Amino acid sequence: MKIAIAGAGAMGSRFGLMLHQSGNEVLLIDGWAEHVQQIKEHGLQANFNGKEVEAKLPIVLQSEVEKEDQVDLIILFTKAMQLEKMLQDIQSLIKKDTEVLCLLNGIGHEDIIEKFVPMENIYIGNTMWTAGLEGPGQVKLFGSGSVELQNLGDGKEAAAKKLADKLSESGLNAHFSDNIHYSIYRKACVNGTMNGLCTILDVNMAELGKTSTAHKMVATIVNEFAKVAAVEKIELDVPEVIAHCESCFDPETIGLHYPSMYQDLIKNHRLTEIDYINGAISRKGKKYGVATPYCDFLTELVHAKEDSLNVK
Amino acid sequence: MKIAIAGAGAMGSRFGLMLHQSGNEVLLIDGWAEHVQQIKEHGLQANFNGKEVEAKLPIVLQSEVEDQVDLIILFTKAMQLEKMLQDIQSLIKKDTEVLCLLNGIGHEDIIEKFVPMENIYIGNTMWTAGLEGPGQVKLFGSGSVELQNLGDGKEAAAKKLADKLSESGLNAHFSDNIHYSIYRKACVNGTMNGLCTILDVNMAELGKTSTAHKMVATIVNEFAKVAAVEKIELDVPEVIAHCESCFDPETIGLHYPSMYQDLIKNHRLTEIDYINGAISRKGKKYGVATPYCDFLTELVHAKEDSLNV
Ligand SMILES: NC(=O)c1ccc[n+]([C@@H]2O[C@H](COP(=O)([O-])OP(=O)(O)OC[C@H]3O[C@@H](n4cnc5c(N)ncnc54)[C@H](O)[C@@H]3O)[C@@H](O)[C@H]2O)c1
Ligand SMILES: NC(=O)c1ccc[n+]([C@@H]2O[C@H](COP(=O)([O-])OP(=O)(O)OC[C@H]3O[C@@H](n4cnc5c(N)ncnc54)[C@H](O)[C@@H]3O)[C@@H](O)[C@H]2O)c1
Ligand SMILES: O=C(O)C(=O)Nc1ccccc1
Ligand SMILES: O=C(O)C(=O)Nc1ccccc1
Repeated sequence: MKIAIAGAGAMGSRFGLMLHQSGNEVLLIDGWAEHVQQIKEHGLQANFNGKEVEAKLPIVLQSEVEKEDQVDLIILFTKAMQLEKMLQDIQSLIKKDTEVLCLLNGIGHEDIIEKFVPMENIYIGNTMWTAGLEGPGQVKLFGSGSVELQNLGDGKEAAAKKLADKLSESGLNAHFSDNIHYSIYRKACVNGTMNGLCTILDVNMAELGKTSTAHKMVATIVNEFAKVAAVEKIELDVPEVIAHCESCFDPETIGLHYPSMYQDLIKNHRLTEIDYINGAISRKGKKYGVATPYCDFLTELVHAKEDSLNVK
Repeated sequence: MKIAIAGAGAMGSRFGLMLHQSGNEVLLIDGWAEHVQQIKEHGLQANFNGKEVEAKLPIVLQSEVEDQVDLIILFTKAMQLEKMLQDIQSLIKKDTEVLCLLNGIGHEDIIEKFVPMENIYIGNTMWTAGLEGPGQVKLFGSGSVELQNLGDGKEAAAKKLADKLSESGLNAHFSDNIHYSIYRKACVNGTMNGLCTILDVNMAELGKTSTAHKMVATIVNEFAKVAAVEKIELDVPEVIAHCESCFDPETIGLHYPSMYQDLIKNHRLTEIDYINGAISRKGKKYGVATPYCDFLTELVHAKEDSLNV
C-alpha cells in the first residue's frame, strides 16, 4: 500500500524506514525545511542497530502536499504541538478510505483528529519503540519495541487487526487492543513521570531511580492519573502501573537513556509535550473536581524551565 | 559585651565583623577547620561594599570551646544547629542571651533542649552575605533584623538586644509577633530558594517565567493554611507581593539564593527540611494538604542525591 508518514522525525523516520524495507511505498511529510532538503539530496541516513543505512525515500514539505496526491494510510508522528497544523496542511490527502493512525505520546489526540478525519477512519494507540533524531536527515535507531492500537469507529475492529498485522509484517510488533484508552493512560503515566522528572532534575532514568524520593514522586503522580482516569470509567491497576514506570529505572532495559522530553528541552532547546501529558491530567482534574497538584506543579516547572532557556 | 557568633559562615561573618567594628568583643565559633585556620593566620577578609577589609577576630573550632560570653548568635545552616548546640553547651550559663536568626521554621524546639526558655530570642534577617572560600566573605546591600523574646517578661531585654545590634548598623527591630514574621520570611525562602535551585536560575530569571506567579502563590497558600491552624493569619496577598519583590533585578533579583549556592554551586546539603519540609511536617500533623511543599522538598532531595551530596 501507499503509506504517508506525517511527521518524519525520529519515530516517523523509524516507521517509514521499516515500512519501506518490507516493500511498502512510503511518502514522508515534514515541516522542517532543512531536514526535507537533506533527505531529498542524500536520502535518510540511519544508524540502524549499529549499521549505517541509507534510503532514498520520497519526501515533501507539509505545506506542498498535492491535493491530487493520495495514500491509503497516514501515520501521524509529529510532536503533539505540531499535530493540528500538520492535519490542516495535509487534509487534502484525507480521502474516503484513508486510514489515519495516531501513535503520539500524550492524551486526547482523537479530539483534534476528529476535526479533520471521519471517525470510522481513525485508529489510535501508542508505542514502545524509541528513536533519536541526530540532525537533519539523520536518525539513530536502537532497541526493541511494540505498538498497540485500536479503531475508534464502530465496526472497524477487523480493519484495525488487519492494520496491526500489516505493521507487524514490517517488524513493528503491533497488536490490536480492545481497551486502548487504558493502554494510553498507562503509557501516559510513564511519560508523566520519567519525562518531566528527568527534564527538571537533569538526570537519565537510571539516575532518577537511584534517588531516595523517586518512588514517592512516581507513586503520587500515578495516583493522580488514576483518579482522573476513573472518572472516565478507566480503572488503572495502580501497583502494576507504578512498577511499569519504575521498570524504566533499570540500566538493562531503558535506564541509561534520557527521555524524549529531556532531549527536546535540555539538549535541543525545543518546547515539550508537557501540556498533553501531565497537563492533560491537570486540565481534566479541574474540570472533574479531582486534585492533581503534582501534575499542576510539574507542568508549571517544565514551562518555567522552557522560559528560562528562552525556548519558543 | 562579649558576643559569640556560633556559625561563622557568610552571615555569621557579617554580624561578627559589624559587631567588632563598633567595639564589641567578638568570638567566632565554627566547624569548618580550613576556615578556622585561615582566619587564625590571616584574619577574616571581606569585600565589604567594595572596600577590602581585614579583621583579626578570635576564632575557635566548635569542638574545642572552653571562655564565657554574654550573647550567643546562632548562624549555622539549619542542619548544623543541633551539633553546634551540643558542642558549645559549656558556654550556655544562666546569664547568656541566645539569639537565633537562621532561616527556616521551628528552631526554638531544638534550642529549648539546651537553653533555658527565658534566655531564648528568635527572629530572622534580610541582610545578605556570601562565603567565597575559607576566610573570605563578600558583603553587599542593606538589611534588617527582627527579633522577639520567647520567655515571659523578657520584652525589655529583647528591645535592648535589638538596640545593641542596631548600634552596630544591623538595623534590628523588636517585633511583638515574631511568628508571623518568621512565617512570612519562610514564604520567601520557601519559594525563591527551592525554585531557583531546581530550575537553575537567579531570582530575576525566576520572575521572568510565565508560571512563577502561580507557583509562588500556591506555595504561599500552603504556608498560610498551616500557619492558620496555629492562629497566625498571614495577609496572603501582601506575602505573595513580598516574595515577588525578590524578582526585581535592581534590588535582589540578580542574586542566587543561599540554597542554590549550597547545592548547585558548592554541592552541599540544603536547608529544605526546615523550610518547605517544615510546612509538610505540619500539614501531616494538622491534616492539611501541602502538595507543593511535599513535591518541592522531594525534588530538592532528589537533586542532592543526583549530585551525590
Ligand atoms: N523518540 C522516541 O523514542 C519516542 C518514543 C515513543 C513515543 N514517542 C512519541 O512520538 C512522537 C514523535 O516524537 P519524535 O521523537 O519522532 O519527535 P521529533 O521531535 O524527532 O520529530 C517531530 C517533528 O519535529 C520536527 N523537528 C525535529 N527537530 C526539529 C528542529 N530542530 N527544527 C524543526 N523541526 C524539527 C521533525 O522533523 C518532525 O517533523 C511524540 O509524540 C513522542 O512523544 C517518541
Ligand atoms: N547568606 C545569606 O545571604 C542569608 C541571608 C539570610 C539568612 N540566611 C540564613 O542564615 C543561616 C546561615 O547562612 P550562611 O549563608 O551564613 O551559611 P554558610 O553556608 O555561609 O555558613 C554556615 C556554616 O557552614 C560552614 N561552612 C560553609 N561552607 C562550608 C564548607 N564548604 N565545609 C564545611 N563547612 C562549611 C560555615 O563555616 C558556617 O559555619 C542560614 O539559615 C541561611 O539560610 C542567609
Ligand atoms: O521518551 C519517550 O517519550 C518515551 O515514550 N519513552 C519510552 C519509550 C518506551 C518505553 C518507555 C519510555
Ligand atoms: O538566600 C537566602 O537564604 C535568603 O534568605 N535570601 C534573602 C535575603 C534577603 C531577602 C530575601 C531573601
